[PDB]
Amino acid sequence: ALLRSGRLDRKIEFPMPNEEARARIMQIHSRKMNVSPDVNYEELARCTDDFNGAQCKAVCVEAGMIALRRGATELTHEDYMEGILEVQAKKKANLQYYA
Amino acid sequence: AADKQTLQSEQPLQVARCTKIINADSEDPKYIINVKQFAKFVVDLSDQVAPTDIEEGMRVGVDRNKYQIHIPLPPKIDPTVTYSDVGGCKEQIEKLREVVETPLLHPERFVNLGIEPPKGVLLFGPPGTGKTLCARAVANRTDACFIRVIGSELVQKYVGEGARMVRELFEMARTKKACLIFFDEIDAIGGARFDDGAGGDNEVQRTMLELINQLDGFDPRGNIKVLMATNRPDTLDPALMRPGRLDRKIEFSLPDLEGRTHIFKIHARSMSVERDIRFELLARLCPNSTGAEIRSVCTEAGMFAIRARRKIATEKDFLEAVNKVIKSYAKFSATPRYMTYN
Amino acid sequence: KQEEERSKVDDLRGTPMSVGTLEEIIDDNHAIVSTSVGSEHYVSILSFVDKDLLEPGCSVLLNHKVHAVIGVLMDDTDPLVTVMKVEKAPQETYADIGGLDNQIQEIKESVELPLTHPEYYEEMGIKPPKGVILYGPPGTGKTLLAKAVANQTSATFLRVVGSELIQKYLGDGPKLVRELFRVAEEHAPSIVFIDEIDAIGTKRYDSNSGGEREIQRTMLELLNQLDGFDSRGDVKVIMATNRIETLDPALIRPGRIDRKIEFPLPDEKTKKRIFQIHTSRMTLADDVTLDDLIMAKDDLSGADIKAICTEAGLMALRERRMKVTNEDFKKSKENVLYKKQEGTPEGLYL
Ligand SMILES: Nc1ncnc2c1ncn2[C@@H]1O[C@H](COP(=O)(O)OP(=O)(O)OP(O)(O)=S)[C@@H](O)[C@H]1O
Ligand SMILES: Nc1ncnc2c1ncn2[C@@H]1O[C@H](COP(=O)(O)OP(=O)(O)OP(O)(O)=S)[C@@H](O)[C@H]1O
Repeated sequence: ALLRSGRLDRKIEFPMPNEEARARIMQIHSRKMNVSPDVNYEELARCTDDFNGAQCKAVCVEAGMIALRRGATELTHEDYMEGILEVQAKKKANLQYYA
Repeated sequence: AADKQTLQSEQPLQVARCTKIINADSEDPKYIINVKQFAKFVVDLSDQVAPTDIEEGMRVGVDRNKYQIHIPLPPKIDPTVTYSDVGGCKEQIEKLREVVETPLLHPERFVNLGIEPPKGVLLFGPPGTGKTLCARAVANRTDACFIRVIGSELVQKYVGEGARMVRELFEMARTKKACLIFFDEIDAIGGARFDDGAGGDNEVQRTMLELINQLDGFDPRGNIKVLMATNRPDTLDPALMRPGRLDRKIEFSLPDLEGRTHIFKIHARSMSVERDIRFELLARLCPNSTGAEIRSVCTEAGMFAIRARRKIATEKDFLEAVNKVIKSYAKFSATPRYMTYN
Repeated sequence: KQEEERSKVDDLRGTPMSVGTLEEIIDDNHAIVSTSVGSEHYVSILSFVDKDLLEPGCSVLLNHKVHAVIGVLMDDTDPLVTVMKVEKAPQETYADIGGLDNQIQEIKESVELPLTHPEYYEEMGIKPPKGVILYGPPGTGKTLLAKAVANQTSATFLRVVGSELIQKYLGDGPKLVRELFRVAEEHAPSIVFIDEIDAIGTKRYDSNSGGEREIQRTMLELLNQLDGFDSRGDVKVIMATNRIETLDPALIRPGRIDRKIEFPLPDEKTKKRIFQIHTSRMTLADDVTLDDLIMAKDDLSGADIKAICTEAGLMALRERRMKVTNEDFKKSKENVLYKKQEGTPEGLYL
């Protein structure tokens, strides 16, 4: 009863950001920051597998923060990758019995 | 009768009923008053006052015969508001170092790289874990300054009185440089805009709007940093989850083992024990506990050190202290008393 | 002379005079007065009475027509202060050792020894216990041990019942909290005792205003007064209950109340002494064995033992017999406990 056809007319699903949408929104977060041009967005977004837009934002702000650690002058490709190697937010494991 | 004659001259000079202000219209003064008990009213002023300072959250002078506005003041005021061991939790003070120290040291890494300075933190962790210590351990390096504010201190029964103390804290903040107000219990302060047709807990609501206004936006902060403490990032606002305000979320929980050994160091050095004892055995005896409960353990070893006349605490004092707290005061005494194990 | 100045002060007054509760200093001698119902003109004060006897926000003498402040209030003898201010150090420290002996030592070296010798915290840097909730099953000794520390003392003892604070007037109970802690402040080093504050939580009345919005305010005044500010120092306060369910945990937390002390209903090894001492001052046919009564009731309090050891003598002296038969003990215990059901179960361990 919450949908039927006059409650909410349309049923609009949203695509998981395929490859280039991740690169696009990750560049949108890196619009106002100093980005050296040694960045290949397709490489970055393509080695991101199963990232939603939450993690798009998380990866680009972690690329800011990891580059904010050592006092670099701008962002760095390996800092983008370690935003990605912020474990794809998949944790932990102990691991114990999996040998 | 030291002034009795003048008292027989103030009998023709008497005005100004209490009458707290609800709100106003626009384009004009046109204020709105409840008196106390009777009713509501949409008021207008007497002419010889300042229509500026009849703002919302105030109780003005009001005539008996015309209910016209006379001089306010704040008639609801003042009783309204009640580091060598830097190193507790480890990965936390460094992110604390980041979000506090790095804007307060250099606009070099931030503005030149094209980011905004991170100005606020959402602390989260169980209580008794040292939010207060890390909060105040910021204040060794800034200058010396700190103020502490519990959230439910603002539970006072007048409209905008909490918003008036938000005014007070933000206009004490800018008086001083490199200062630290601390926030805690920020759920009753309000993060969720719960509403239906009731009109209840609204001083919290308008106080929270005043908080968003004076916090960030409209002359930002400068040399003022304020930590906010909670058990949840769950009951907050997406207007301070506005992504440039409180963006770090420093994490901590129960300490590991060695943290508890460090707190054993801390609350061993600041009282009368003997310097020949160990603590790692006691650290094994505390699988889940808090440093506040380590304070309870040290004061209980002090209680045993009161029982016998002891100023040099043995290992046995802390042994029987932990045995007191975690097994003979966890509830009564008798979760043990079986072998089956050893 | 003085008579004309006094008469002119008396005729500054207008003979129907009134009383209202204040909030705040208005430093330049013009004031403003709530009543009970709070209608608040910018009033004066009759400037020969002392304005500066009093802290902010307390009752004074007012007028009905120009509402002005006239005189200081009378130090109103409410029925509390005669009970709150404990007159004599009464009796009953220990007529009979052997009732608890566990937390007698605890209440000693936690209430007497920090207070009566406040020089051990010099050596070891420890704070005193401010509040300790002594609690347990009903009829144990909590009130008894309260009186025990009340006589065996060197501090001005205070004794408070939790239903003393419950009056139907508006703001009455918070004022009683104010005068209560004035009594707790202005004697000496003092040992305040509070009793029956588990009979305040799920409790509503008919001689009352809006129920959940009445003693929330009173207990909140207790909150803001007891272990708030107004520096603690050395003021001993003990609160006691039977149950813990209706307790707001805002007062149970540390800072406000440190130590939590139960009381076990005692073992048979001390039941023999408590039954003996409750039977120590009567005549009794000594062939009868209390060990039946001692072993029988599995969760006896001492009010049980009190009513048994007295009511068996009452059943014997009911028909004027000095000494008691064992079936008078039967009648006594089966009066005292409604359905004395401790046999099987069990009964059949066995
Ligand atoms: N990680 C820690 N390192 C050192 N001391 C600690 C630590 N955790 C707790 N303590 C000690 O235990 C106390 C904990 O009580 P407080 O921090 O004063 O109150 P609190 O409950 O921690 O405040 P909240 O609830 O976290 S906002 C500290 O003041 C220290 O004395
Ligand atoms: N000297 C003593 N030593 C130990 N116990 C005693 C002594 N004198 C009396 N008692 C016991 O202590 C009990 C005291 O009863 P109370 O604690 O006053 O009962 P109570 O008042 O119902 O407690 P409540 O329900 O919390 S008000 C008596 O019933 C005695 O059995």
